[PDB]
Amino acid sequence: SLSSSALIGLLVIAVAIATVIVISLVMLRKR
Repeated sequence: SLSSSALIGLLVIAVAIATVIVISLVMLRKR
């Protein structure tokens, strides 16, 4: 019942987007 180690590749993306949030504001400065 949903037991694939591949889930690691999906989790890394979640956090990969978080770091983009803090940078999102920096974009408004160069926009």
